[PDB]
Amino acid sequence: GSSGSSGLPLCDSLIIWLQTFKTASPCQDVKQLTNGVTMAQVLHQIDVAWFSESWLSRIKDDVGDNWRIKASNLKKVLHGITSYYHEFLGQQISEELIPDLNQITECADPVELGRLLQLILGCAVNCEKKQEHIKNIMTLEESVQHVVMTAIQELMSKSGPSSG
Repeated sequence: GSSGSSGLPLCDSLIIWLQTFKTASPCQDVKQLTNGVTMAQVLHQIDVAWFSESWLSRIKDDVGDNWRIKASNLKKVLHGITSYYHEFLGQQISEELIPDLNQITECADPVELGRLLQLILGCAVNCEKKQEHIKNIMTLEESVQHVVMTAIQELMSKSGPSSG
């Protein structure tokens, strides 16, 4: 491989964060994450309570030569987070954060792919072990820490109450 950036910041940075997870599937370019396995594997690391082997066991990697298998996964990955915002936290997710899987599996756009990563980073900053991750950010590159840190703030601003 080689060193170099590509795509918007929200994604050009989020990736550097997901890199900390050397899961069965690495995280280099957006075209490598589009699969969904990488992300899913990361979710299990954040909290097994909501992401246990039982769930991650539904994700496949064969996507390599299959594009249909990708979506199937990307779906679970997202659904696994969203619910974690309405169930665990209780809040919801704005269409602004809602990752367009269809646009990530068919188009694989960097602007969309970055969104999916945001959801994962947001849940990792609102949990018990969250701290264990927060440190992984301060270790990243200054410029990176910024974007990675911004996402969190955007996750609290976009969030919306239910009643009361």
